[PDB]
Amino acid sequence: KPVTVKLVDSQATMETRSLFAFMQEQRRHSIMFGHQHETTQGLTITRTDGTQSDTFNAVGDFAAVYGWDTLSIVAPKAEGDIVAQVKKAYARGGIITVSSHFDNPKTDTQKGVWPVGTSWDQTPAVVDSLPGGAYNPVLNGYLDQVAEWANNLKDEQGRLIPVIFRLYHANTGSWFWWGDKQSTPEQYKQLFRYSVEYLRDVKGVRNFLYAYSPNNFWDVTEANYLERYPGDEWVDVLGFDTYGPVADNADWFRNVVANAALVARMAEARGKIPVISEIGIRAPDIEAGLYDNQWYRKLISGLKADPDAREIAFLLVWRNAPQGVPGQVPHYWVPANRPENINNGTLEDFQAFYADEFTAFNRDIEQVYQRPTLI
Ligand SMILES: *[C@H]1O[C@H](CO)[C@@H](O[C@@H]2O[C@H](CO)[C@@H](O[C@@H]3O[C@H](CO)[C@@H](O)[C@H](O)[C@@H]3O)[C@H](O)[C@@H]2O)[C@H](O)[C@@H]1F
Ligand SMILES: O=[N+]([O-])c1cccc([N+](=O)[O-])c1
Ligand code: NA
Ligand SMILES: [Zn+2]
Ligand SMILES: [Zn+2]
Repeated sequence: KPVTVKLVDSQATMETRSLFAFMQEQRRHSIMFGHQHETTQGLTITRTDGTQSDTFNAVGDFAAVYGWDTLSIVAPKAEGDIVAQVKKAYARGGIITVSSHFDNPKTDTQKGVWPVGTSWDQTPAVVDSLPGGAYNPVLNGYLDQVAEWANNLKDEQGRLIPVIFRLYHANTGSWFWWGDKQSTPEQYKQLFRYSVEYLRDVKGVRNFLYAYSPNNFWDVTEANYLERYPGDEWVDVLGFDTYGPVADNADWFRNVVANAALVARMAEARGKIPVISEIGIRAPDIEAGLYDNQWYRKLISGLKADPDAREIAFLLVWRNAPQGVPGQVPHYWVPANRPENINNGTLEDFQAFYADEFTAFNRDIEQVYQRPTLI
């Protein structure tokens, strides 16, 4: 039965429209599991060619949603090319999302002492990157590369692969150059809209859904979410990002459910897809060797009990760094099939999350891209 869909890109491909329609239906029957660098980074994988994952080694299926970043698209591509791995995910019927950790357009020639020139260079660069600003050509260069990548991202039949493109995330904090100390709300909205327009209208991208993803709010109100929201004409997917404590985390879990309930209600009202774009125990706690061996069970229990929060399409957790990060210390979110996670109880926790009938992994999602739609 054909369903009516209103996307940011009114000329989006049939498969991109189908992805939107798929999640609109699926989200009231399950929550899909997502994982950043699902088949490109893992503690237990022996090849990074797109055929293995820590998730698969833990539970016997891949994540449903595969996350990557513009760090694998825009020069200098610090995280490496991902075209092959995206194609393998798509061939398996998976869903692809890409976040944007864009370099700082005002300071990217100055790289040398981290974090200078990167997303984490807090030098405000929104005003100077919009048209009229001195560094607008630098931002355009990044968007040119994103567009070239998208416009050539084709399956084995030569049809474009849809991607959920999550732009300028975590914008209600100030650790990125597009954040809340770096821009007024209007300036941030202009950056988001300019960038979507550039991709869609100037460069002709037809295979994106656009996602907005602020941090979780502690005062959970529609008005707060709306302050930097780019608008219904500019966003397909309403998300948020949240990282919490490894211990004494009941209040934080209640806050996860509240923010999810808010985006779910807003999304129904506005014809959007609600998601949790990024969720995890905070990296510093994981890096200290700490664990919560009930974390995944608490997550799915809390979300599915709430009549609104359960309606999110997916939740995504961050990357499983194969050798950790420089203290080397651990930096991973999917419990791996290895002695450490067997002994501390985290692998059992994740297997229980997988077993839960409301979670959806890659074999649980079918005919994502062949659903008929009208505009
Ligand atoms: C949401 O929050 C996450 C948890 O705080 C953040 O994770 C970070 O992600 C970035 C991007 O993947 C990682 O940084 C990269 O690391 C690469 C390998 O070291 C390097 O090539 C890149 O240039 C970049 O530094 C980082 O270690 C961490 O995992 C993230 O912000 C996410 F959106
Ligand atoms: O800087 N980050 O990339 C980042 C990511 C996730 C969370 C937080 N945080 O809470 O400050 C920061
Ligand atoms: Na759901
Ligand atoms: Zn239904
Ligand atoms: Zn994010």
